[PDB]
Amino acid sequence: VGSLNCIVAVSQNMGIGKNGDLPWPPLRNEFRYFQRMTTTSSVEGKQNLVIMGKKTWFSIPEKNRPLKGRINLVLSRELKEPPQGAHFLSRSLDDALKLTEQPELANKVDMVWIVGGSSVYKEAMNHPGHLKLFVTRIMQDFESDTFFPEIDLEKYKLLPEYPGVLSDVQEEKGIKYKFEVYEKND
Ligand SMILES: NC(=O)C1=CN([C@@H]2O[C@H](COP(=O)(O)OP(=O)(O)OC[C@H]3O[C@@H](n4cnc5c(N)ncnc54)[C@H](OP(=O)(O)O)[C@@H]3O)[C@@H](O)[C@H]2O)C=CC1
Ligand SMILES: CN(Cc1coc2nc(N)nc(N)c12)c1ccc(C(=O)N[C@@H](CCC(=O)O)C(=O)O)cc1
Repeated sequence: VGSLNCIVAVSQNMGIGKNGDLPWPPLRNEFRYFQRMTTTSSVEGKQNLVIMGKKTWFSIPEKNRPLKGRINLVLSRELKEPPQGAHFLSRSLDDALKLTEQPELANKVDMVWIVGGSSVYKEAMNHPGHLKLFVTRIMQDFESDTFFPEIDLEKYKLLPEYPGVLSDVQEEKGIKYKFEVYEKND
């Protein structure tokens, strides 16, 4: 209905995951920021939809599943029904966005958030239209097995600031990271 956005936390070597989990120790305010951005709707009586791939879903502790206050959609071609806790299942990202325009959800969803994995990001990314990427830069290297695709600076502009997103360097468990927002329209 509203805006299509991606949200990712990536290490300096572009890593987003390792053996089913994050490559760094848990960062509690990085998690807090993920939840405040995905859960806040810009219009009353609306909710945000969060789209993820099957291993992203299973990477979330079972006790926080489904993500609360959000419409949880799982992307999968192998699954027959949404996994336990999930609200929706689609076989592709267009089917997922085609569903948004179904009276079902059409008067219900403000913003649409893509939360992972790389294949989903790679795809939302080349998709046409207005897109924003919310990138948390974890400023160090971490052994990964899964990476974020390359941001094309000829298409995405790094914004100088964005309301509700801290512009300075954060630090936790001794890891420094900073929050960035990029925008596209093509
Ligand atoms: N740090 C961060 O910001 C993030 C970290 N992570 C971490 O990264 C990893 C998850 O990674 P990734 O491996 O990339 O996993 P995904 O979560 O993207 O899983 C891939 C599965 O999802 C389904 N799928 C994905 N894209 C599509 C599509 N376009 N159409 C239909 N089905 C699709 C397929 O399921 P099937 O095989 O069933 O068809 C595919 O096997 C974990 O390590 C997780 O903890 C994850 C996201 C964000
Ligand atoms: C592997 N993922 C992806 C993920 C982790 O961190 C991120 N950070 C950003 N910026 N982007 C992402 N896409 C993620 C996730 C794992 C677990 C939860 C999770 O438990 N979320 C609770 C967190 C609540 C809390 O931590 O207190 C929630 O309500 O969102 C979310 C995402």
